[PDB]
Amino acid sequence: AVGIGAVFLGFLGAAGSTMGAASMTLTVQARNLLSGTVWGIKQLQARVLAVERYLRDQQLLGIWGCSGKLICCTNVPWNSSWSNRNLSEIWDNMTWLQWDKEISNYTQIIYGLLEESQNQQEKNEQDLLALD
Amino acid sequence: AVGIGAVFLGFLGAAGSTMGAASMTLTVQARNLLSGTVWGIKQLQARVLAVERYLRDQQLLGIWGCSGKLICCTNVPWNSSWSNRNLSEIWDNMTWLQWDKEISNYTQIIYGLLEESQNQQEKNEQDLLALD
Amino acid sequence: QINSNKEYRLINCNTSACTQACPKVSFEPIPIHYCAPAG
Amino acid sequence: DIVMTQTPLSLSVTPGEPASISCRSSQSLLHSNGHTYVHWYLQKAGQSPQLLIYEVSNRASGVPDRFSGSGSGTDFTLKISRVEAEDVGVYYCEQTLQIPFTFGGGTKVEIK
Amino acid sequence: QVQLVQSGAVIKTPGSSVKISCRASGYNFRDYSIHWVRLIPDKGFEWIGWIKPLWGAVSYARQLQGRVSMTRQLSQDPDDPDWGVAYMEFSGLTPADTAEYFCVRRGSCDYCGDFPWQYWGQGTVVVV
Amino acid sequence: EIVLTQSPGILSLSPGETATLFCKASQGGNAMTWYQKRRGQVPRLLIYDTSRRASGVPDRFVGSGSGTDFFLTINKLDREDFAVYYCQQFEFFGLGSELEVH
Ligand SMILES: *[C@@H]1O[C@H](CO)[C@@H](O[C@@H]2O[C@H](CO)[C@@H](O[C@@H]3O[C@H](CO[C@H]4O[C@H](CO)[C@@H](O)[C@H](O)[C@@H]4O)[C@@H](O)[C@H](O[C@H]4O[C@H](CO)[C@@H](O)[C@H](O)[C@@H]4O)[C@@H]3O)[C@H](O)[C@H]2NC(C)=O)[C@H](O)[C@H]1NC(C)=O
Ligand SMILES: *[C@@H]1O[C@H](CO)[C@@H](O[C@@H]2O[C@H](CO)[C@@H](O)[C@H](O)[C@H]2NC(C)=O)[C@H](O)[C@H]1NC(C)=O
Ligand SMILES: *[C@@H]1O[C@H](CO)[C@@H](O)[C@H](O)[C@H]1NC(C)=O
Ligand SMILES: *[C@@H]1O[C@H](CO)[C@@H](O)[C@H](O)[C@H]1NC(C)=O
Repeated sequence: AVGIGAVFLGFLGAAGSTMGAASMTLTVQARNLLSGTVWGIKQLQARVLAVERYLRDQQLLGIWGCSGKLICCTNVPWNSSWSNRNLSEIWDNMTWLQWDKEISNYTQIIYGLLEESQNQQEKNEQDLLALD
Repeated sequence: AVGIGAVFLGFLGAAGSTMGAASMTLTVQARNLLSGTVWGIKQLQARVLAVERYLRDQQLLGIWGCSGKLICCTNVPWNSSWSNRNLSEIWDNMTWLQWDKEISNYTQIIYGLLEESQNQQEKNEQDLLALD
Repeated sequence: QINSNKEYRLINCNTSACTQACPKVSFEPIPIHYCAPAG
Repeated sequence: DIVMTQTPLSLSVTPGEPASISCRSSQSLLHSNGHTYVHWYLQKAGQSPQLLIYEVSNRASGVPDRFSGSGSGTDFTLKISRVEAEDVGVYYCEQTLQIPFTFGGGTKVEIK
Repeated sequence: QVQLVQSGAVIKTPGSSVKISCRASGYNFRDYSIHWVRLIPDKGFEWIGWIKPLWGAVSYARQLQGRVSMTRQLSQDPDDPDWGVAYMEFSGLTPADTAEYFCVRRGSCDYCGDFPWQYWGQGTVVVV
Repeated sequence: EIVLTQSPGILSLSPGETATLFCKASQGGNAMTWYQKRRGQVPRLLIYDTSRRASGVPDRFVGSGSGTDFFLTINKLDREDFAVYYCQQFEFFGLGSELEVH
C-alpha cells in the first residue's frame, strides 16, 4: 500500500548514511530535541539543562540569517584551508560523523565569520531601505 | 472620544465569539502566555513548566513555515474527510471551542502533514538557488 | 565481651550508634530503567 | 517473528447486519510521525488483493462508510457496517510499521 | 488483595446483645467505608448502616435506631498501618432477628458509588 | 422509599442457553447493581452502574437498560451460574430471582 515503515526511519535513523540522504530527513532529529524531594531536583536540573542548551542552539542560529528555516545558504566563501575536499564527494562519499572530525578545529572561525557576514548584510539592507 | 474600553477586550475576551471576530485580536491571548524552602520549589516547577510548554508550541510552529508570523498560509490541501463543512459558515457560524471538538481526531495527521510540506518546500528552495 | 560473670554489649555500640530499618519497606530488587534526558 | 492472528475463521453474514473482523499484532503499531500503520485488504478468489483501509479511522479516496477502522495498540478491528453482494471475499490484516511485512491468515466471508 | 475476616457463630437469648468483629486487612483502613448487611431468610437482604472509620462517623437505618452501635479501632503504630477492625453491637435481640450478618466494603473503582460493595466478609450466622 | 421488583421468580433453563433477568425500579435516573449468591456461599458482585463489570467476571455477563427498566442478560449458561440474583439500589434489595436446571 501507500505508507510503509521501511523508508520512514526514526530518531538518529540515518546516522551512518551519507549526507545526501541524511539531509533528506532532518526534522526527525529536530523535533525530538526538547520534549523527548531530592530526585525531583534531579528532574529540575535535567529539564532546565534541556531547555537551556536548546535555546543556545536557537540563538547561534538566530543571529545568523537563519531564524527557523533549518536549511539556509549564506554569503561567506569556503576557504579551502578548512576542508580542501572536493564538492562532488562530500554529499555521497562521506558521512556526517566522519565530517564532524574533519572540521572540528575550524569551528568558532566559521561561527565568528557568520555573525559578521549577517550584521554587515543587516545594516546594508537598512541603508538600501533608508535612501528610498 | 477616541479610545474606549468596549471593543478593547481582555484575556480570553472573544472566547465565545465567532472565528471571524476572534482572529481579529489574537495577540491578547499571545502575550499573556509566558509572563502572566519547599514552596519555592512549587515556584520553580511552575515556572519551568510554563517556559517549557511555551517553547514546545514555538517549536511545532517553528518547523513549519511560520517562524513568528502568527497567521500564515500553507500548501497542504484541505481533505474533506477531516471536517466536511462549508467554508462560508466556519468563519461566522461556529466558534473556536466548537471547532476544537470538531477536529481533535485529525490533529497529528495535520501536524505530520505540515512538517513534510515544509521540508519538501525547503530543499526545493535550495535546488532553485543552487542551479543559479 | 566487656572484660565470675559474663556480660556483653553490642558490637556497633563503639563509635556508631545506628538506626533500625522499618519493616514496612522491603529490600527486594525491583527493575530500574535508566533513561537519558532530552537531547 | 510477529504474529498476525485473525478472528474468526469464517463468517456467514446477513446483508445489513454489522459485521466485524478482528486482527491482533504482537505489539503496538503507533509510530512517532502520527500515523497508525495497520492496514486492511480485500481479495476475491482468483483476483489480486486491493487496499481498503489505510491509516485507520480514516476512509480512503474511493471506499464508502461500509468499512471502518478502529481499535488501539495490539487490538485492531475491521468493521463491515452494511453488507452487499460484493462484500464476499477474503480479508487480510497487515502491518506496515516494521520490516518485514506480515499478513493475516485470511478471513473468508460467504453468502447464505 | 482485600480480606475481611469476621467472628464465629454465636447462640444468644432474647434480650442479649451480640458483638460481631470485622477485621480488615490488605488496604489502608483510614480511607474506605465499612457497611453491615444482614441477610434474613424469606426477606432478602437488609441494610443496617455504615461507619466511616477515619473518625468513626456512623449512620444507621431508620428502623434499627436505638438497637445498633458501631465502633472502630484503628492501627496506632507506623510499623503496620493498614490493618484495623470494625465492630457492631446489635442490642435487644428477638427470635425474629436470627439471620446472617455480613460486613462489606466498596470497591476501589472511582466510577463507583459507596454501595456497590466489592469485598465481603465470610458471613456470621446468629441464632437466637 | 425506592422499591425494587424482580420479574421472573423461578426461571428454569438448561445449560448453554441464554437467560434474561428483568428488574423494575420505582424511581428513574439511577444506577443498578447485580449480586449473585450461590447455594451456601458468600455473595459476589457482577454489575455496577448498570453496565460495567466486577473484577474477574467473564464477558458473557452483560447488563443494560435505563430509566425504570434494567435487564441482566447472561449468554452461554454454565452449570455454576444457576444461583439467586439480586438487584440493589442505594440500600434497597430485590427479593431475588432463582435459576434452576430443567
Ligand atoms: C450520581 O449522580 C452523578 C451525576 O449527578 C452520576 O454521575 C454520572 O453518571 C453517568 C452514568 O453513570 C455518567 O455517564 C457516563 O459517562 C461516561 C464518560 O463519558 C464522559 O464523556 C462524555 C462525552 O464527552 C460526557 O458527556 C460525560 O459527561 C463524561 O464526561 C460514559 O463512558 C458512560 O457511557 C457508558 O455507559 C452508558 C450507560 O451505561 C452506555 O450507554 C454507554 O454505551 C457506555 O457504556 C456514561 O455516559 C456521567 O459521566 C456521570 N458524571 C456526571 C458528572 O454526570 C452518578 O452515576 C450518580 N450515581 C448514582 C449511584 O446514582
Ligand atoms: C571499639 O570497640 C571494638 C569492640 O571491642 C574494638 O574492637 C576490638 O578491639 C580490641 C582491642 O583490645 C581488639 O583486640 C579486637 O581484635 C577488636 N575486635 C575486632 C573485631 O577487631 C575497637 O578496637 C574499639 N575501637 C575502635 C576505634 O573501633
Ligand atoms: C586539529 O589541530 C591539531 C593540532 O592543533 C592537529 O593535530 C589535528 O590534526 C587538527 N585536525 C585536523 C582534522 O587536521
Ligand atoms: C473521533 O473518533 C471516535 C472513535 O475513534 C469517534 O467516536 C468520534 O465520533 C470521532 N470524532 C468526531 C468529531 O467525529
